[PDB]
Amino acid sequence: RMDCPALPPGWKKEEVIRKSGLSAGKSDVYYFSPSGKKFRSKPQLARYLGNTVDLSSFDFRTGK
Amino acid sequence: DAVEERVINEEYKIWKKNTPFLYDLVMTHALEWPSLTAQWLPDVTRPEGKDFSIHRLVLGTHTSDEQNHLVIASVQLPNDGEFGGFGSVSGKIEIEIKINHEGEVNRARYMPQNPCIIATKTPSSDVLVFDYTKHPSKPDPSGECNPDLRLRGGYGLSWNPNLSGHLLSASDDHTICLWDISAVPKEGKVVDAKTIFTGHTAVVEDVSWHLLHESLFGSVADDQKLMIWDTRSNNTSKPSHSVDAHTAEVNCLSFNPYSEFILATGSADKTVALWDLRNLKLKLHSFESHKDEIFQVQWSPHNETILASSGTDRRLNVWDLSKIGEEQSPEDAEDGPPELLFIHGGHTAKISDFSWNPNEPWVICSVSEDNIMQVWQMAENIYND
Amino acid sequence: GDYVYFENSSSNPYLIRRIEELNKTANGNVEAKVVCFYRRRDISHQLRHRELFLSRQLESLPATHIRGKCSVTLLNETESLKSYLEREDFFFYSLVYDPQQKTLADGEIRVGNRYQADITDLLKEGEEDGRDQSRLETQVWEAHNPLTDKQIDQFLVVARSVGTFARALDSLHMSAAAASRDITLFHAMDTLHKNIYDISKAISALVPQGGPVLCRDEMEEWSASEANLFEEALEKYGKDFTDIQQDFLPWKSLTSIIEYYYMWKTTDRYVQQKRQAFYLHTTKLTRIARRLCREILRPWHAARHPYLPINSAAIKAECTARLPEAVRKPLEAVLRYLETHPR
Repeated sequence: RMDCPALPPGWKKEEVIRKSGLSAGKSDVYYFSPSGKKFRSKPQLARYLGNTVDLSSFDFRTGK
Repeated sequence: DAVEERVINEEYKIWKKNTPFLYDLVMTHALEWPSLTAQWLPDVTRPEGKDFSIHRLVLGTHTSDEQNHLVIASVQLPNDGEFGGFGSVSGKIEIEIKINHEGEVNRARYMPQNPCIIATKTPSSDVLVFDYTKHPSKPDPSGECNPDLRLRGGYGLSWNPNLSGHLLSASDDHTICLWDISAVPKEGKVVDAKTIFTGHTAVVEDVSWHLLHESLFGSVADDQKLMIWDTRSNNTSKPSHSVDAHTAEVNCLSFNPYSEFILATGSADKTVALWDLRNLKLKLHSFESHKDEIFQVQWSPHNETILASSGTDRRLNVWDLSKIGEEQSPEDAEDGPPELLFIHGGHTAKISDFSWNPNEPWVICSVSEDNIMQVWQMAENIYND
Repeated sequence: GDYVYFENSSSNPYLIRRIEELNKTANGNVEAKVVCFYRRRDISHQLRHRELFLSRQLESLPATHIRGKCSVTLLNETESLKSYLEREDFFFYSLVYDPQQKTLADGEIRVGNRYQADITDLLKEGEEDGRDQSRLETQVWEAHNPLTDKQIDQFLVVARSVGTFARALDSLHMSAAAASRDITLFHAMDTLHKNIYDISKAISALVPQGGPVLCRDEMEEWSASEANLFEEALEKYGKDFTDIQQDFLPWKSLTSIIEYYYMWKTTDRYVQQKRQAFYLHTTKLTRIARRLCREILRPWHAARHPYLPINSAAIKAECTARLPEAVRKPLEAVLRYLETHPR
């Protein structure tokens, strides 16, 4: 769980490698709120944050 | 605004002085926030050696700023020579439970089979179901809404009285949803719809289950239609019947509790239409007198021949249909038609919702957008000569 | 191939179309096959007023629909039109629009003290810039050397050989390639410059005390197990190199992990590609006061007149002065009355 400096304080990003199946070796990216709530996509994260951040130019995968 | 409010304010004072002659009971109580919903819970607890009885309501806020609440409030009605009879409320109307609600509550109704479980419509298409026995009485200053079941998918809401668990509703996509929570999964708080009935073209406003008939239900929408439905019918698109009900947006409907065939519908053309399910082509009666749009209509639990209706014009008209076409005086024509029994001028704003008391005859609770609720009983001599 | 103005049935501006085929039927009726020009709104600003898009929408309509002929020019021809020859009839196209899919060929500059730079004035012929060049740069290779390409080349071979012989003193081809990498070469070009391009002096530098020197880049320098760690951290955290360190190689400096990364990407074994409250109860005196004074009160009248003030004095006077002293009809009957006396 890495701090994501471009999100507000306490937000973290984690990348997880798939271990088996059709997409073995590909990864999934997750974000965690300061309380530890887990988010799995850009629109889910944007819905949660609302107007407190502008995510138009935010690259969900890299966190930049 | 300044002129019209002064005229309304003066008329409220004129009304207030008349209340001993027009009413047997009036209980005014200002809420913190206005409520778009109201319903008497069926149970009554009559305490030992008192001159009153505790009845309970289902209210709810609609503020779009602060944290909203699903409210259960308890009122204490009395047990049936100086003139008048005032005595400022003081601890008669009090809040028992507050439950933190996600967004505003447009309507909220109790399940007939289990009065502890309350469904609640939100401005979104889905419905939230709560159980006030589970949640604490006093909520914390949080506002972390904890609904027991979210039911995913106008202020349409109706539990089926015969079949436990079936809930109807309106939706923003011009359709009528149908859920079932009879055997919900343990690992599964969220629930999806059993059926989606298309039918209407414009937005569906109100829906209502039939009381004696398990399967069939009615609906009402902005496209001037009264569509009677049937759950057993395979085609969920064409309804069982369809009527050009009014000349404007129809806002509500309600079936008579003493007759399976009779129902009423209220509409934006300032009229409440009376119908019969044996012949829906013929409109039986159209109640005229309301100044503006009718948004709610309810039959009395005790008496088959009277019903009330509220709307956007500050008054709540009570109609006694046992005296339709009665020979009244020529001066009484300017008052209104004979079928209009009583006019309730207590509110100074749009009456959002009201509800008849099921246990105590002739008692109504009505709520308006000036954040006052009023429990009241019209005077004994008006409803029987 | 001509362009025409069709009826707009809503009252709005004419619909524009290109005539693909003009057809007359047997009864002498004339119909036209026409490719639609879409308006920018209808294509559901850089778009000019008279933009029209050539669609793949084809329709057929009678010739009576044609109200006028027009020109839909190329973009270049529209822009070339003179002010006088500007007309209602002239339109243009530069885009083909698929109507079915929606497909289409394939910010301000500020002025002020807080935007522009203060312009640095030209120095007087007597004034001096006052800039210490050693604080700004330090030279690493002079381009005009007493040495020739051959000698530098030769030295580079030597610098490579030492390196291989160095790593032989604690795989032959491997060590040679290792010693042939750029780091060793760069170090060889500095060794020259530091020693003032004296070959003989520079070679001493390479073998300080009879012992050779080793230059190893992060690629070669990392342990087998560090390399291993890296391939686990990458395959697990992708290219997130701060977390790759924090959790996998925390003893290494971020910038060494970067340098390693790029070098590793060329790896052989690496194959990623394929108001007023109140209460009311009403006393039992005022209850029967209404019944006794029914004629004065008029409850039937008063019920539908809440904002008329009732004579509260009169009934109270008459009730005290005159102190010493209903079936509803069923719903079956009223429904029968309503049909009997209908609308």
